[PDB]
Amino acid sequence: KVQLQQSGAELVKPGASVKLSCKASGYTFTEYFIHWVKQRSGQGLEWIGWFYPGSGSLNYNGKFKDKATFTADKSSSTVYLELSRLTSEDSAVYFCASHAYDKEPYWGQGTLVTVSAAKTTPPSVYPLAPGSMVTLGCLVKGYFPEPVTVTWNSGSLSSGVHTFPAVLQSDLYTLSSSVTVPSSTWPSETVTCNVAHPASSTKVDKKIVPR
Amino acid sequence: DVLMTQTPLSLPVSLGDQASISCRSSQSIVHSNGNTYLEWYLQKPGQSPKLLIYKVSNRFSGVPDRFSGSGSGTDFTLKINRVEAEDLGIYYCLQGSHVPLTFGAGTTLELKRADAAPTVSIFPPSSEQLTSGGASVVCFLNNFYPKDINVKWKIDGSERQNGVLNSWTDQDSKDSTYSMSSTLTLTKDEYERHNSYTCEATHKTSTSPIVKSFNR
Ligand SMILES: CCCCC[C@H](O)/C=C/[C@H]1[C@H](O)CC(=O)[C@@H]1CCCCCCC(=O)O
Repeated sequence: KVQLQQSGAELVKPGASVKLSCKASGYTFTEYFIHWVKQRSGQGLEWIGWFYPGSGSLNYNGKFKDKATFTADKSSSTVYLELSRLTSEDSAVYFCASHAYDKEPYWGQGTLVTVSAAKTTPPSVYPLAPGSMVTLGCLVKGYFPEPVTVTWNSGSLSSGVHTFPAVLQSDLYTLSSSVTVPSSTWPSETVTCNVAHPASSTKVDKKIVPR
Repeated sequence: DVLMTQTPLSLPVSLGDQASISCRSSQSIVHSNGNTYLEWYLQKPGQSPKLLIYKVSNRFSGVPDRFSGSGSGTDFTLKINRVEAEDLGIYYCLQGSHVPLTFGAGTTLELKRADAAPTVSIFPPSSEQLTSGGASVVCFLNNFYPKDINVKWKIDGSERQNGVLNSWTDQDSKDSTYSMSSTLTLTKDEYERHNSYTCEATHKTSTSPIVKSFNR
């Protein structure tokens, strides 16, 4: 079976370079084309170029000519995409795809590239209390890297919960989570947001109390 | 470069519906070898794109027969015969005949439901955050439909644009609505020199914005 195994997520310092890999199996390595595709968060797909490791032939999208470099290690059935001098615009998922001439392509699962100078940082968690239903929340601010896991009441409160995708600002992530409960249950009963951050091995609670 | 124009941008459907998506190229995408390299992909959030159709009309192995592709020259169509839940996501066409290879901008297949106005809630900075010398004001615009929405911030009746960050959820698995968060972040110093904070939600359900405010 044709399979492409891409390297793990990368955290890259601004200005630095990074080399992603794509290891192929299930076919004669030197006889398929490899393409690379970029996708920024919430945006579409963009073709970077093609590479034929069996001859070293290649072609770049002009948009990437000064940014991308394709190479291969035939001895390990691996192709590489090196990205130079990273900026925020280079933060994206990068996919590799392989195909024989005139045949259907097979896609890898993608490698996430995140550009930031931050070190591992646990989130600060702040309560969002209002000044028949009531909406509460918590603000999860200044953490790195992704992901965090947000729950409410240790997971027992799962209906009416919206946890929003994080946004990177000043090299750190911020997200919010809202929960909606009957007014008859808060503040008369306890509502607590729990935030786990695997990278820092932390988990903190924040009880929502009326101001 | 060859421009791939996908229509519609968004297609609301009910499960069981017929669906049809169009992809037009700016020039012929018949390759010099005689073949036409036109592919269709479906992508879900957090996943790689999955091949549905290649060379215009050929189904990739394992793809349900409810998917079919057709077309010639510059004019291509993907059809779904009775939409299932797992078909919801973003569809892309790709031409592979002329370098640089190019994708369409995508067509989102989403579940149709009744139009719904957002539930809007505003929150002042926590005392905890202020102690740290920061001040974020948060607005939740929850459970609305359709997904298009605009938010505007006002400080003391004046429009504020800098320091605003927004985030959007995917379509809800339970009620098929969308939600949005908007956060205005100031320094504590600047926050305490103003009094009134306002977020205004404009959605197709009404020509008048939904206005939530608080006063320090
Ligand atoms: C993300 C891209 C996936 C591949 C898309 C498509 O399936 C590939 C089409 C190939 C086709 O198999 C032969 C061909 O000419 C297309 C373009 C890529 C290969 C180019 C090598 C030789 C040349 O420059 O003509």
